[PDB]
Amino acid sequence: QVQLVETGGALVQPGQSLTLSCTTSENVFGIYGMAWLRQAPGRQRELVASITSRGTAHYHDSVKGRFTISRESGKTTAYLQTTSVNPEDTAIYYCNSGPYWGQGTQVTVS
Amino acid sequence: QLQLVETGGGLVQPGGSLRLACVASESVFEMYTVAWYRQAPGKQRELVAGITDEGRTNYADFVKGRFTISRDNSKKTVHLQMDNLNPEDTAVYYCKLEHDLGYYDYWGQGTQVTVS
Amino acid sequence: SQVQLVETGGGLVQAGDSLTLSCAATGRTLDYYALGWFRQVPGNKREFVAAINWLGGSTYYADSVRGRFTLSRDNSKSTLYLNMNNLIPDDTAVYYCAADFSIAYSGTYPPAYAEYDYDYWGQGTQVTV
Amino acid sequence: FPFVNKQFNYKDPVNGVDIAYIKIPNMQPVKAFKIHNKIWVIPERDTFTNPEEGDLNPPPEAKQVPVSYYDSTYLSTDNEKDNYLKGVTKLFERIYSTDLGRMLLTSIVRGIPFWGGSTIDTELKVIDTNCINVIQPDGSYRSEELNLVIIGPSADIIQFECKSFGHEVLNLTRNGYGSTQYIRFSPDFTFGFEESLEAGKFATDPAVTLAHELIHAGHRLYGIAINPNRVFKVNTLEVSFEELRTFGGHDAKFIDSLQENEFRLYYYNKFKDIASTLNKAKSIVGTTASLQYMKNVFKEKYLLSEDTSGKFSVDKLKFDKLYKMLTEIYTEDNFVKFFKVLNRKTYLNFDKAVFKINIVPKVNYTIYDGFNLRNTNLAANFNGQNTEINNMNFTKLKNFTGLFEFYKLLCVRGIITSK
Ligand SMILES: [Zn+2]
Ligand SMILES: [Zn+2]
Repeated sequence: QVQLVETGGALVQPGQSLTLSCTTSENVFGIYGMAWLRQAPGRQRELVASITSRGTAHYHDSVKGRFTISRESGKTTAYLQTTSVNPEDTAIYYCNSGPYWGQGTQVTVS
Repeated sequence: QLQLVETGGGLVQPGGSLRLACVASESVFEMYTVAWYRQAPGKQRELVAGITDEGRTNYADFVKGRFTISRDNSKKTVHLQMDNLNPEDTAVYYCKLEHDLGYYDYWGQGTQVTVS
Repeated sequence: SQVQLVETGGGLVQAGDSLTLSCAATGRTLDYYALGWFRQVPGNKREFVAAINWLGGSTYYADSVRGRFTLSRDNSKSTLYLNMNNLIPDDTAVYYCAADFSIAYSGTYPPAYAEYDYDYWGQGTQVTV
Repeated sequence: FPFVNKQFNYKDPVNGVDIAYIKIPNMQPVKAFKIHNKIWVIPERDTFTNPEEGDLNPPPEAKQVPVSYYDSTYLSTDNEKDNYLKGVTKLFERIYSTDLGRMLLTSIVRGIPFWGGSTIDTELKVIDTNCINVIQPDGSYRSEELNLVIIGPSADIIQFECKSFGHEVLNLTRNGYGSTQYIRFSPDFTFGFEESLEAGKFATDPAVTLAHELIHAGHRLYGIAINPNRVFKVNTLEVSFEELRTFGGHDAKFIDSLQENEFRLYYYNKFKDIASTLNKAKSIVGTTASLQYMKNVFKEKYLLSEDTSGKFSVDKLKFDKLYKMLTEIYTEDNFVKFFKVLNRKTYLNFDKAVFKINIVPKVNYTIYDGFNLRNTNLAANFNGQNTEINNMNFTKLKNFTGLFEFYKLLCVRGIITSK
């Protein structure tokens, strides 16, 4: 049974910059890719970042620029870095790779 | 199809022990009941010990708990630990893959076991 | 691969007695093959007698001969025997012996019952009662 | 020792047995070859299964799918048909060379479509859509039932598929009955995929694609194919449940465990119902064979248990093993593992390049090694599948579209009203 675990979720000040990590056990990132999806309690599920196994990355228009997703080839852990965070990023962040999902890290702004 | 070769045979003193092993690397190990059969020069090929994919073991009557059949699905190998060998066990042992749906069966070339 | 089939034993007998027809096979293997027997009276269509699968002894008989005709094999000489018992005047016909290859014939799987499934044939022998 | 017992040439004379002109339930007869019991090959462009697709000219460029390739002249010469037949037979042998492929082919051979075409409850009768008409030397037609037809592609050459003629009310591919499967496939073309190294210039072993379609056909012959309405929608175009199950590996886990167990429950009940219909059968129509003969044939197909009174029942553990073999063991990923070849890692790798191949010469492609020939430069690092190292074996016909370079997020589509 494959499993994705994400870490790095905590409190963030608007000036601060965040880094969320997601790791897997069988390296399914090289088969499908990976996706970060964030859900705010008031809003619906939002696809914040996506990247394929080859490295091509796509971002949502809300986070375009201020967000960057990295996978780095043979590595089995993927990172999502954010700079100049704002209230819109208060959400539970879930990791996805094909059919497998993580169980979220909470990110909250002051 | 694939060649099944058994290892671990030979001659031993009466009352000793032996390890037999067949490897079915390229067969779909699951969906088969692996078993060991015994062929004496002029006698018949009689069932000795067979183990299901789950693990349920089956031994014959002339095997009085002195033989133990093991099955590793990770490496798709089957072993047979024979203890307290008697001159009645002198025969060639064959490893058989019996399809659990009865599609077809695989037989090995066998290995000779002699005690004296 | 290819397998040759020869048929011996046909002749004249009297109603009620027994008879045995032999089908000799000269091929590479005969493994995973099914050997069948068919009747043909000059006139009507060639009908099916009975077949086996060789590797796992699966037999099948047509209702015209069930309980009367019996199949038997011999691996000492790679030969097939059809034992026709309690012959009746309606059994007078040309008997052919044929072979079909299928990878599913091992075990309890039933052989084929149609002539078209069988690909290799013999010349046949006449039986008159 | 081989799967095909005969050496076939397209120009061999017909005999009405294994080389003959035939007609499909829906033309004038076409020359076909019976490479094995219940399996036929028609070295023709498929203009017969769908008369609406009897045109081999390419549609307008706007109507063309991005991954498509057209050539109205392919498979028109007798030499092309001979090479097609030989390549299909060689791929069947390569599949048969592996225990997994041999098991799948045995399942296909013994997966005869059920005799559930009678309006009488107690009568076993064949469904005519599961047959073909074979011309006899006599000149008359024979209705012969079969399991599988391999026919060349239609207009879109790389559109490989497995489809079946249907019952007017019954869904034979889903009610456990089964129906004769027709596979659009060609061994003269192959696909190139781009998989990241942990620079993806490798081509697909056509045996893997043929085995993919054979897994589809095995699902559909036992009447357990997933409804083509159950589909994931991808966003960043759709993917059926059937395709994901058929690929296996990690893609098969897109289907929730609960849906898999529901499938298992429903098909357990349907196999029980088929066994009960066999138990309550009293008459049989349209065959030399006896009722008990067809009973035993379908018993061997569905692996039903027979008690000492002749009545049929389904051994639950044997059903579980049969279903797990048909759905979890018969997968594209397992065929990649057995063939020891390089192949797409997910069915969601939509981008393909179209290459021309000739797998018939044994110096190009063998039954045991495919493109990665023994003791050659091609034996290591899958160099036989390298379209640039083994350039003599691949000729680029269509480049990568470049339109599928994004993460595939699958979302199940809900039930929709239909006609
Ligand atoms: Zn259908
Ligand atoms: Zn498919």
